Amino acid sequence: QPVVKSLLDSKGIHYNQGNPYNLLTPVIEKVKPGEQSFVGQHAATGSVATATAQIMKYHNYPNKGLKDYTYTLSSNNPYFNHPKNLFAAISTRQYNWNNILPTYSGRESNVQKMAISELMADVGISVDMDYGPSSGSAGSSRVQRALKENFGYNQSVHQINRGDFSKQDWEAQIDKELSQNQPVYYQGVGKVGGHAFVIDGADGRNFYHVNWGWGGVSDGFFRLDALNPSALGTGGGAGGFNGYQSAVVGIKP
Repeated sequence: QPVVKSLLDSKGIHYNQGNPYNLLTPVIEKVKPGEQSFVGQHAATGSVATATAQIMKYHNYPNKGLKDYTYTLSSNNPYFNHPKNLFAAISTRQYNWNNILPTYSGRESNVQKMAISELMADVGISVDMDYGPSSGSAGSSRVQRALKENFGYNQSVHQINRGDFSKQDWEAQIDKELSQNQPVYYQGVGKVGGHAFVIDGADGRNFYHVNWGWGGVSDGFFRLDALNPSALGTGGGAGGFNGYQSAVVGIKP
């Protein structure tokens, strides 16, 4: 296995889901029974969204959105009535990759914050992101689909299922992407949805550079036997976080 440095790091790409990244997510209007009130709360972008958007930042491909998108909020979302239609004017987006900073500290101006915030909203949207205080999306099917549909990434964008591949041929799909310094959108699905993160490097030992969807927890190498989030406690489907493990590889124009 060849060694690969962190592509996201080589681009000072450090994203989040609540910081100025969720400054454009849809606002919550209802409360979940068995939880606190989240109305008026800026929903999150979603790991899946942030995993893709980071790779979207790594390539800053569409300077303008490629195609308008549209999805109806999930009937499981306890944050809005339900027949809620979300719409991203992506086809009419202005992706200023110079304002969509690769790393936000939450103290930058609003202009650059508006940049990444819309990307996450466009991405989280393009991936039917569930928008609540926590944002759960589907993952690859959404990313690999939105990646080429709304952002038009090279057709090389596709989805693979770790559950259906052999660890060896599975890491091959990743390193191959890393061989060309091309990060991978990865995600281990379970009950809450597909938890995603970005692979942007390798250490020569079946280990890749991963950008979990959290702040600074297990950020560093990827996992081969435990593809779960170190900081559990997301939605209400905790427990067993490997129902559908898959990866989106080949994210580039």
